[PDB]
Amino acid sequence: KDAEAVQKFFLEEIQLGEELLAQGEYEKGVDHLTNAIAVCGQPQQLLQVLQQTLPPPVFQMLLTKLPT
Amino acid sequence: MEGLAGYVYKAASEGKVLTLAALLLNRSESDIRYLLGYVSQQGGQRSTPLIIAARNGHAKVVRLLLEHYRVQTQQTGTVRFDGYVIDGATALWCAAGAGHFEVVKLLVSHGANVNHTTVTNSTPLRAACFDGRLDIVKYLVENNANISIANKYDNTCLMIAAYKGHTDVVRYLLEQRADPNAKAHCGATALHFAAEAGHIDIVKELIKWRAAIVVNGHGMTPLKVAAESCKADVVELLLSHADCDRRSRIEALELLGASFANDRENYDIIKTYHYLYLAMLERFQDGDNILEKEVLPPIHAYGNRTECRNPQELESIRQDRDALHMEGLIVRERILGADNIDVSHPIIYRGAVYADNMEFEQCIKLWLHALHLRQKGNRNTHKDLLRFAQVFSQMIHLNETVKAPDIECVLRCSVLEIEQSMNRVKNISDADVHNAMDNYECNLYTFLYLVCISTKTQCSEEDQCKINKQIYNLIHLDPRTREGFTLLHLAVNSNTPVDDFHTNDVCSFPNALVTKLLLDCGAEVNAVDNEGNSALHIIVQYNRPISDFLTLHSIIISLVEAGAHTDMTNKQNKTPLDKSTTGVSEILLKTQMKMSLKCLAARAVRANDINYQDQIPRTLEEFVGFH
Repeated sequence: KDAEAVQKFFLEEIQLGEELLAQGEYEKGVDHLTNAIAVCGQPQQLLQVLQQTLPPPVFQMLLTKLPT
Repeated sequence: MEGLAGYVYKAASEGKVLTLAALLLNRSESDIRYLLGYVSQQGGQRSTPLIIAARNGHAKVVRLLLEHYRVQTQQTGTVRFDGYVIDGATALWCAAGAGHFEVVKLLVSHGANVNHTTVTNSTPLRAACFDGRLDIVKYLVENNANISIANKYDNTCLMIAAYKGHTDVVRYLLEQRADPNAKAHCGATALHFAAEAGHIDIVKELIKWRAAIVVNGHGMTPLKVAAESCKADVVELLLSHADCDRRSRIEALELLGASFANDRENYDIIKTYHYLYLAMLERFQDGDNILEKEVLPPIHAYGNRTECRNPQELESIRQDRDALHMEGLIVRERILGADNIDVSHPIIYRGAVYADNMEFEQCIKLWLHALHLRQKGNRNTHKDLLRFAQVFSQMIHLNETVKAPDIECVLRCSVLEIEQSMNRVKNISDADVHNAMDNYECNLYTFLYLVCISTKTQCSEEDQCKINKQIYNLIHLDPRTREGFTLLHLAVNSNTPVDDFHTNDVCSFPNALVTKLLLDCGAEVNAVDNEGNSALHIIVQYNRPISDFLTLHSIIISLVEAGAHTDMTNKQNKTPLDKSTTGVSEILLKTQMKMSLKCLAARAVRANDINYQDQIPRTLEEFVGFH
């Protein structure tokens, strides 16, 4: 449930998120990042990195979407 | 581990910051610490993820590596750009070598070294100035880049920018109190490079900034450097420097006019005559201070023409274009000197056009002088000998004749060049050993082409004796190729490369005449290569036994009459009878083969695995060694 298989799964999820996020699909990117965070139950490292390396609007949406 | 690190490197090469936001996250501390600093070899280069990320100019991944991981920023690596491979590089050096300003700003703001050199001592400021961007150079200078730091070849920060023609960069460098009176190994003073590259703006900026108009190592001031390369604008700018006196002005005009006569890019013979005429007027403008031209011996290579002494003589060759070419050659050889590097190139070109208009006598006359000048400078003459082979073979192909002293002179030059190439190959450790070996093999092939052409001509007895003496002088050295082939081995080999340009018409290998000449001159007929094949092994291993049956017949007869063993064994322990790939060659060799009871006994010993080592006499220790 948390092995390398789902690790590669959400790796591909955030890869497509990066691709469509540079392409402009911010809703698709935030949905894919939600699917990526919804498998690893405590990604504090990504919780801090994506607060910094991400553009302010996309993570501003995503942080609000995380309680939902 | 290694596979995931390679994936990290692959994603960081494309700058996939989100991929590295998981491949290097949600892990422990020391498990990824090696991964961040793991060098990954790819595309024939070695680099860390930071180095390749800065090389591809991705600021997000570099910022994440410099902020969330605190990766050390003085890592070393390799360089793919700048035409070559430079090791000992730096992340900042790779970033500044392509113009990516933001990654340079991030690296300098988070702990990189502005003066971190390379194996060639190239500071990042030198890379940024070679790229040409001005803002990055301004920022790097403002962060104390030590603008006076040179490189391994002593090319300072200003000289590379002056050569590359970035006028803003040289203007800023001279604004920040650089060294305009710089030096290098060749003696260039940052204005020789600008004049050679023909950049008027950088020359103007350096002149305005109190440059040093001083002669370099090769005996050429920047004014004479500009006149050597037909740069009229650079000559005009440097000629109003108010310290050129009067001799150097007329010398510059004479050299510029001479260079315009036979330069491939800037060929203009009206300009040549008019610049020479302006120089002669400036010489003959004073009643009592006629700056009379230096007397020159009449070189036979230029039709025995002497340099013009008065404008009355120059007015008589304003329409003699084939004489104005010779006047340009004479003037630029008098001015540049016989020992200068850039004298042989026009002499070749004026030869080459004479080779184009079926006028090969003057082509040989010019090219031999160019070859002699390049030979007595310890330069590289591998291409000029190939040009000689091509022009000789084009002479032979068109039913023309080749003078035997010309072939003798070219053969002597080729023998000297092969000697110098052997010395260079045995002396160089690892710098250009592949290039030196390729040049050596090309020189050997050129010598074989020249020997074939000499056989295809008609030579006098003394000239033939001289040619054979030069061939024997080479053969006594026993030159070898990469595979160990001697001259005879290639001369009996159908796999010997022949260049497509004007040598396939004459020099066809294997050639019976070349083989007979080499065997008569004293070639080692029993010699073997690294594979162990003899000359007989190569010639029976042939694929045209009927098409040139006369050639194969004569080569096999000559090889067996010279005294080669007909049952020698190579490294695979094969006799030339078994190596014979065609029935005709095997039949002919078997007819030529004469049996020996010594050979039969040696073959019996080799087949029976008798312990003949330290038992039979020493000479028979060699005999049985190859049956």
